[PDB]
Amino acid sequence: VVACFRMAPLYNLPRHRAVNLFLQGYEKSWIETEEHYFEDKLIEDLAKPGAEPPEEDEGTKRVDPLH
Amino acid sequence: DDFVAKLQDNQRFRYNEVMQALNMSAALTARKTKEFRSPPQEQINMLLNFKDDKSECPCPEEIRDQLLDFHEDLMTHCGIE
Repeated sequence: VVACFRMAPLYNLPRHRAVNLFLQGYEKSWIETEEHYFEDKLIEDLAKPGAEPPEEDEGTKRVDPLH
Repeated sequence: DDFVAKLQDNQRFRYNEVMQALNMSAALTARKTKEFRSPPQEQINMLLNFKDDKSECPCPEEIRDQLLDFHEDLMTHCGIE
């Protein structure tokens, strides 16, 4: 009961240990949960043939970056 | 560094408040001290729930806003928005 009551509150922990614990907790809780949607735009940009007629290929049409 | 220093000081103050206020209610004291009895990883994960609007973490508004500013500064640096 003494260990639970007075041991392992993070205000008693040294600064660096609590900083490391905060780093791990911040990672899991915030950075992993942070969600942004880019796949449609990325695939559209990759699928776009970039200035193929302006570019002098004088041959078969070049495969797009997605291809 | 400073975020954890402020969080530790606030948890010190809250523990002092609980040690002052346990005498009104002994049963509610267990619910108050669950945080302090939890393992430190659980304590930090509990204190870091002020994302979203669930907002059950025992964190003050100013300490909350410090990270709710640093996080968007970090997203701006990373190019998210």
